[PDB]
Amino acid sequence: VRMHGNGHGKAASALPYRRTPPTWLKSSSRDVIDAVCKLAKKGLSPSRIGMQLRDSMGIAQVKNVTGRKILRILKHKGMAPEIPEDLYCLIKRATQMRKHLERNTKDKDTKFRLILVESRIHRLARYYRRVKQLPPTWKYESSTASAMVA
Amino acid sequence: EQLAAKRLKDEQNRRKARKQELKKREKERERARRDDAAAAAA
Amino acid sequence: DTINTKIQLVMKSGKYVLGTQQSLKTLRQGRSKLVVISANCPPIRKAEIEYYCTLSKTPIHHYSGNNLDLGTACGRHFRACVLSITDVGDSD
Amino acid sequence: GFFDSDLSYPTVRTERMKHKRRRLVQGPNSYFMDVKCPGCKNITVVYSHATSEVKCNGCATLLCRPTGGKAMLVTGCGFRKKPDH
Amino acid sequence: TMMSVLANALRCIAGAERRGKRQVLIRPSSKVVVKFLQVMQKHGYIGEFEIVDDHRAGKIVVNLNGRLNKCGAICPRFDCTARDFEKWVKNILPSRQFGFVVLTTSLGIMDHEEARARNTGGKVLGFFY
Amino acid sequence: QPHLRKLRKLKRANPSQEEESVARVLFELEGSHKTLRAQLPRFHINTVRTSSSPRHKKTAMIILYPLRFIMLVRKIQRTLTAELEKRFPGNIVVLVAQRKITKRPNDVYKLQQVQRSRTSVAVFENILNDLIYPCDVVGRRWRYRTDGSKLMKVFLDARDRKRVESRLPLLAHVYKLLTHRTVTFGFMWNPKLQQVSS
RNA sequence: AAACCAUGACACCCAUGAAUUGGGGAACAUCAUUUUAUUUAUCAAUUUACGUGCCUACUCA
RNA sequence: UGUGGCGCGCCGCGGCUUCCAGGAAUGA
Ligand SMILES: [K+]
Ligand SMILES: [K+]
Ligand SMILES: [Mg+2]
Ligand SMILES: [Mg+2]
Ligand SMILES: [Mg+2]
Ligand code: NA
Repeated sequence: VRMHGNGHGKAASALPYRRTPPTWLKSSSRDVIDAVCKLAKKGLSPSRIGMQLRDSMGIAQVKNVTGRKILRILKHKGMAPEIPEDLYCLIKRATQMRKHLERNTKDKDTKFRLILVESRIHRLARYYRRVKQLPPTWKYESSTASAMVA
Repeated sequence: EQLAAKRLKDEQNRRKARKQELKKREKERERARRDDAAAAAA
Repeated sequence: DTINTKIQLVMKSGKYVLGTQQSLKTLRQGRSKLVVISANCPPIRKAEIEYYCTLSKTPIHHYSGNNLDLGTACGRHFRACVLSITDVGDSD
Repeated sequence: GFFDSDLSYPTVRTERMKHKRRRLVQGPNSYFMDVKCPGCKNITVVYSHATSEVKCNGCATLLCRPTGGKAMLVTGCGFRKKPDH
Repeated sequence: TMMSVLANALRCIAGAERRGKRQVLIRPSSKVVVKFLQVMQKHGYIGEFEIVDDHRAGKIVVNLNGRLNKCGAICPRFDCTARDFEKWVKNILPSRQFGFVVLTTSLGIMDHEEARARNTGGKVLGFFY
Repeated sequence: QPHLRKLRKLKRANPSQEEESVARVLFELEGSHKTLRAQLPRFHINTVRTSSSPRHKKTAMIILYPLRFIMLVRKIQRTLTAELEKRFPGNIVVLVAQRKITKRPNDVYKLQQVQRSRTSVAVFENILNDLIYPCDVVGRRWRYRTDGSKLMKVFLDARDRKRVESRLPLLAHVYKLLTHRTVTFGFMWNPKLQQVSS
């Protein structure tokens, strides 16, 4: 079941059993690393880099060739995002909802959804502080969070 | 400062080796070149 | 927003100035690529900046928010009435 | 119809109708195609379930349209499926 | 969520034997599950079984010969001193003449009759008869 | 002699006949072949072993090389083995990288620090991939019989049947010789649906 | 509140025939142009078949 | 024996120089 709902969704992707890249790829490991760094310069998240490689350049998985994960490559090159991508996308959604609530004070449905999203944020931040991906004494506040986001 | 000093020392050590002790192997490429150049027989 | 995303990219790998006095300084020196003006600008100050941009042949983008919104779009806790971009980085 | 089912070696018909992740060993449903657009003689590899924007290197024009499920190719283009390995 | 792989596997086998099936599929597999099945097979209660690899936790297909009446896990895994075997036999077994209680000891996973021979206690895992 | 550069430094003083013969062929292949001309001058082997049985009339020749050159060998294989087989009639040539295994420790704290490439499970499955290299494993099963016997079966893609079937009985023998474990082989047409050839 | 399904939440297994609400695949439409196998069989190596109505004198391939 | 399948083979070159660790990580 979902963390904060009643839905039972099963939609997901299924990775193959055979991990070797196909013989028609003809793309070196160095070339893949260069293509990854170029897109990050353009300002794309690790999720969007993987889809762009998959859709256009025929690379099914960036781990089967070059033996490394996308976020690990970015960390080595020093171009990793300041805060984890999943945490950032949740903070952006909460900001948009609060802006809508400023003009509409009778939207009790949106107030309920804001409670759920903020609960998810605090659970996520607790995990990242434990594995030392965020600095200790890092907090999410509704007033400050309007900045540092799209 | 102590952490910075040790970090700088390690960088120098990784620069001394793997650049001087390694890449010294031009000695064996010289010997290999001598073998190929020599042994002309005839 | 589309413009909001580009401003974030410039903040990361570009050059810019915030404020009326510094924006006019870059316009005189001819090192401006784009000028963004908030909807809150006083009518007589906006007319002066637009005149400078026409002289220097610099495009103008009219922001939809006010100076409070423009200041937060740059990751700042203060207000900014005009933003002048001098070097677009890995942005557009 | 006299044959009995074996759980470790399913028949072709039984396994063909199953949802992926419900098979004995789960696997992908997609593939890659070799697409040639009308003009510029260029060949580009396109994912079957492509949702991003795909353009040829030279022409800089759209090559497929994202949908729910398999992407739809532009009218002028033709494709050949690439081998799995 | 699923908290015990061993309890899940033993419930699938006991349910299938009640319905008179010939084969059963078990998912997911584990080291403890395989050891438990090897004890049952050695005494002649199930038969041949096969493990399928999928680069994740595997799957097991078990063949049933109709000799198994019931199997089950014991939760939590209570400690059993070597002098306490008779108490567990009296409580969860049909008689003192057949049936086994499976324990995990520092010498490995074994039935209660072998553990008495080697004079070792441990933690109770389950039973079958 | 220049051809001794293709052997490890320890074996250069007193090489064996099989090692010397292989080293001579590699050095001649260095300057003669076109594709092998590149990527060869960086390569040298460790040792050469020979095995045979009353059945499997062909003889197995195993060549072990340092693990650093695994990326070099992968691009070069399917051609190095073809030319070596031509110069050694009656033998089947196998290239295997030399790997180390860390014995399983007893403390939980020590176990958490073990590098996973040196695990015995990881090493053995890599040696299997070094064999039948142009093909890949498409499935693996373990069978537990009523007696304590246990069997492991490895499935290959049926499209490579014509190019690998003749060497399967000899490659199982080599795998047993190196790992002390037995393996059985099968073929799978349509590996996606787990269909076994017959 | 007869705030009721008078039936707490999460997880596993579970026989049969007709229907139904949303999404996808096959089809329609649009584009583009294995060995074998004379003497076989114990749980099959391919049941994947199939058309209609409306439609520029465009929220439409 | 021979037939039939066999797989491999049957901006390019050129000398010099300086800089450079950037591929070893259970699986999803
Ligand atoms: K009440
Ligand atoms: K619905
Ligand atoms: Mg909950
Ligand atoms: Mg009540
Ligand atoms: Mg996951
Ligand atoms: Na009621």
